[PDB]
Amino acid sequence: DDHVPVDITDLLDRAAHDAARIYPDLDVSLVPSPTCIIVGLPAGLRLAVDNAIANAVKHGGATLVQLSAVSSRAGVEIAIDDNGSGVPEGERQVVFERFSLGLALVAQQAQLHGGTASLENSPLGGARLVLRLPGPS
Amino acid sequence: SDDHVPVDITDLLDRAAHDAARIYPDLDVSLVPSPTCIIVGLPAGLRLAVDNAIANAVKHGGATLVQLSAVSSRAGVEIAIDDNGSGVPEGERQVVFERFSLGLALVAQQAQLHGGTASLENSPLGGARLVLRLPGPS
Amino acid sequence: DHVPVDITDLLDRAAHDAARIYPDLDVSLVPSPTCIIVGLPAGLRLAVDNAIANAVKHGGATLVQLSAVSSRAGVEIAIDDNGSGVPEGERQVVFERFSLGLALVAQQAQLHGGTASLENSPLGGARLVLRLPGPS
Repeated sequence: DDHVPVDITDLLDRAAHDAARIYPDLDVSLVPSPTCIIVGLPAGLRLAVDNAIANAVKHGGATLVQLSAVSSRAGVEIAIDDNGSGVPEGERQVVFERFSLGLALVAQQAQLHGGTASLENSPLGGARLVLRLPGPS
Repeated sequence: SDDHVPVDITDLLDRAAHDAARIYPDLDVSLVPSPTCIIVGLPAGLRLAVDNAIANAVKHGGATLVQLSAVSSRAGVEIAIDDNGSGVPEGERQVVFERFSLGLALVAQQAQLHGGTASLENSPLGGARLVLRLPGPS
Repeated sequence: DHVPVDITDLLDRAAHDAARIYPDLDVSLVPSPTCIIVGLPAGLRLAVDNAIANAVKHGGATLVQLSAVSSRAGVEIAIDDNGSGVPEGERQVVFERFSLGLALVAQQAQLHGGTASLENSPLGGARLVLRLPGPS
């Protein structure tokens, strides 16, 4: 493997910083989260987060995005929550089956890390994209 | 080597213990008072090595008490993770460092990437004493 | 086959590696956001190496700056130098020749559906702009 230790919490923090520079007047931040290290592909993980933000903004019309990481013995749950249009419950499988409104890059990267990607409704009003990745221990 | 950055090891261990306390509900985990030590390295990898040491102590050692410590010297830093678990038999030590999770191969790989060593001793607490010795930045 | 590439990290490693090959060269990545694209890591590093080689060996550059500017369209990678530059009437045909010769750069631009072009650099010599489309 080309897999290496990745501080997923820091990855999200930098992703929010950089996204804020690309999408003007987007409010995008990492919500307070404990540090979580996994072993993975940092370019691939970052890509999946970038794509999630880009779809939230460009296709969901989001103006607020929150990134979060919740950890456990099982691994990590990364979430990308937005206040955009969201995804109707019966359109999720089709959305993950499409490359960019398409989240197929996210699904691809989750699979490469032995985890899964799914969609839920956000408390922010739009989509909540959840990537669950296995922990290194 | 050009990926290496300053790491407050004592602060890293302090947050590793706090984050671990949240993951393992029963566990008593803390950093024993140690002087500030700065080295050069890879903070994700060093933190991983610690996480993996605590994970092994709890999941496979049945530890309910873990103590983290850092001792500085002219040679660099000695990080130890001590637990009150079942420990590691002397004859199983090298075999544990070759195995990925009881398996500490992640600790050994990170120790090596930093020009240092990971070794297993016996702890005063009853279980294992995992020692990483890492050369200083000068 | 194209794979996620942290272009910014690629540029940084290319600067570090060039710094040890060329005596009396100040070569660096200027502060730049992390940008991931999908691409051919070996070809993209080759393009950057070729740009640095041409600035130093043929332009006489003693200072080279690499940069990456991200946007929704993708990434604009620039290699600026303080050498003698590329004459204006040479700025398109130079991308057709191998090494003064930047055909390897043009080739990689095209494989990524991007473009490579040359402009005046603030540093005095050439500014080579490689634009690559984003993954999203």
